[PDB]
Amino acid sequence: DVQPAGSVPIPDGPAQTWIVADLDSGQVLAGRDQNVAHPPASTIKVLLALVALDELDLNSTVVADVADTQAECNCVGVKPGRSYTARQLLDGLLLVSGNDAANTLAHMLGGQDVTVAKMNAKAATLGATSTHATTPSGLDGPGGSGASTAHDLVVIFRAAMANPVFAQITAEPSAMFPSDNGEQLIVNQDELLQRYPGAIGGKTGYTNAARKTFVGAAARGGRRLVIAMMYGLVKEGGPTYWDQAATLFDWGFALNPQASVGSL
Repeated sequence: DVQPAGSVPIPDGPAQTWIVADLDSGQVLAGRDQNVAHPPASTIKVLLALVALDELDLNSTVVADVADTQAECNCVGVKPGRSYTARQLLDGLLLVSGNDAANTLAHMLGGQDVTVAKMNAKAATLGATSTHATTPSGLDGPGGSGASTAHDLVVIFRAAMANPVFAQITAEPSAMFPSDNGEQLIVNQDELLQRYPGAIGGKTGYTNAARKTFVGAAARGGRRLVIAMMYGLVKEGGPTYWDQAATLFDWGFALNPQASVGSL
């Protein structure tokens, strides 16, 4: 790791790369291999959300087709021939990591290939130049597993948090999603919201190639932090990803505000 001289040693955790940064100033407080590329898994859905929020009206609708509904789970439950709003799909995308929601948003954005090109273009405008999406969902695609870095993930999340709708959604405990029998309540799978006072958003991910990933943010004592963690596996009786995230936030909030190791 790299952390400021004299600071409290950062406890070991499952994440093999990670970064702790200030959401507002862009100061980097600490990092471990924060520029090393690994597959992002579902954390890349945040990048899809940015594109969707830029281009799509929240109340515009799409009729899902069969192709939209054929990716492996997680699924929010998109059904072919049914109508959904961009907002509904974004809730599905961000609360339950719905791959069907991702593919249906990609449908609204002009298709899979076009959506991936738009995501990569968006990463470039943000200076996230170590990021390459291959699918809208973060699933392995024909182009491979894709790539991001802990640094790029917080850069992307920082941009997303600036959007008031994104900030609202990522922090919602629940949302209503269309079903046959009307509407089904879906719950936010981000347990940091429930376990860590001051958490304001987050997105988890897993694939075999990515292992566990996470990006998210919290606010305490007037400061707002953003962290990302990549390429990790939880060992029996070891810290979980939720544990290490809380440990990193706690460490960051306790840090002398003048201390830093670099900037975004």
